[PDB]
Amino acid sequence: WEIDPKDLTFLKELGTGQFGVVKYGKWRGQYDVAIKMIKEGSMSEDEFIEEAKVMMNLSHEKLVQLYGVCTKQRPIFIITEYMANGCLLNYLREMRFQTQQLLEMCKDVCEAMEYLESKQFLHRDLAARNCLVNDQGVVKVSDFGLSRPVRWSPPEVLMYSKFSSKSDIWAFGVLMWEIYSLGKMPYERFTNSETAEHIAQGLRLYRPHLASEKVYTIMYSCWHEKADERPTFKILLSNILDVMDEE
Amino acid sequence: SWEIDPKDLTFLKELGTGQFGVVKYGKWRGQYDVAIKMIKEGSMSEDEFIEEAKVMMNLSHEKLVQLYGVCTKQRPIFIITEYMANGCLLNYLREMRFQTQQLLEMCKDVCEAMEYLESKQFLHRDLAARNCLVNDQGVVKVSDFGLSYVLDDEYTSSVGSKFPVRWSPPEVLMYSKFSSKSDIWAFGVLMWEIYSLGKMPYERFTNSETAEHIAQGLRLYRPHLASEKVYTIMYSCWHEKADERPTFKILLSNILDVMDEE
Ligand SMILES: [Cl-]
Ligand SMILES: [Cl-]
Repeated sequence: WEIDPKDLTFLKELGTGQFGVVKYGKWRGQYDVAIKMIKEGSMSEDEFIEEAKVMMNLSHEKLVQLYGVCTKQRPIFIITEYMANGCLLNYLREMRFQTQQLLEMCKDVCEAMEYLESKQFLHRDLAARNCLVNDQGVVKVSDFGLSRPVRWSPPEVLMYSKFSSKSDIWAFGVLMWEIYSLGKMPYERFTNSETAEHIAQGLRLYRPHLASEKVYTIMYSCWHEKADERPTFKILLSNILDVMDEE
Repeated sequence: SWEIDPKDLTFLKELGTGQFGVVKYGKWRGQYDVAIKMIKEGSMSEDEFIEEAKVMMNLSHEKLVQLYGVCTKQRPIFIITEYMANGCLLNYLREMRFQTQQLLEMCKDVCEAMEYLESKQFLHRDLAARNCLVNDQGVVKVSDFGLSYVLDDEYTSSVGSKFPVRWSPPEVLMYSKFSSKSDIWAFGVLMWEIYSLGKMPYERFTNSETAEHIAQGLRLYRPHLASEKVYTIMYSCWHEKADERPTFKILLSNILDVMDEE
């Protein structure tokens, strides 16, 4: 779990998107990593390590892997799976896409979230800005456990701060909409405060142009007023794979 | 005047700052070194953003990191700011070497900036060494005021908090009462950061234990590099009662006096 920073080589400052930057390195001369800093005094060294251990046991191909941590200097740093094509949101906006590729992106994320659901691990901030794309165009979920969102939040979260797997389900629906809208911001004609109000009164996202009726049904199933009547990530993955068979 | 065309940006580079930090550098109109920072998307209206950017651009002082402009015509919004070669003050304190006269000079720089902000009734709200930058001449300037809604690549527990408890006075922790006097408190802690050469305040306390400690009347210890007079100044910032804390004008007077007494 602990990392010696002398096992890091080929340290670089890379560009991502137009103005973004990433600290790149090689870990043990095999793994491409991004190096991220932990905010000082934001948690105990105890709390940090236990959370890092939970996160490192979360192993799935469509989760951005945490390879380890370094706590022997200030600030603490983490090293994560390097993702060449960067943020999914930026990726949606730049490029090109066939509708099959969009549904593939939804499947990738749904697999990741199915896994997290199976581990009873809540993401709490699922969104396109929190997904990354590798060189092969595979989408992976990131910014879980350690993180840096009204428009991604269900009523029960906005009103009562009730987080559950079903609040992640809701966010996933909004992420599907982000993907199929090619990276539009949800509820873009509303402010954060207006969004919270209107959502409580039953506002929902429109069907994106590129989404079929079946695709819309799936993302819309995520936005049921009652949390318990929203599907699971397993069900969603089934629904997505069925639509792939048909489309 | 406030709006920027990104085609006026040249010599775009990705620079290192500290061990693992990164900065997006550019030239604006071939006569300004700038850092390019992105704004967190949908954190405010385009109305709210622009009015705040205008307030910030009218804040002109040599020891404030200048905001040169904004670009709102693409997603995300970005801002361009005065480039500061020697980077974050906290990292700067930890690397280097320092004479005690240089440490007090750093405090003066910041106090000048804060005196100016106080004169404009503009609250910083998050004054700390991590929010000060150092230029090529070794001059310290205050940054991350107004727009702190900048995209940050620093991580925390999604259960934990990112609120700066260790820089906050009782009335902020208890009642969220921000004033110039809560900035005064933070300035005291920044002085301690400077004179401790970049230690974290209350290192062996949690945020909750820190709040308890202050409530008992206890304060950050005198760093060995601080004189009695220097400690008196930073300590004056931590009065339990906000109204009995000094102003930035008073602090600047106190600092300049101590400089005279070489
Ligand atoms: Cl590479
Ligand atoms: Cl659309």
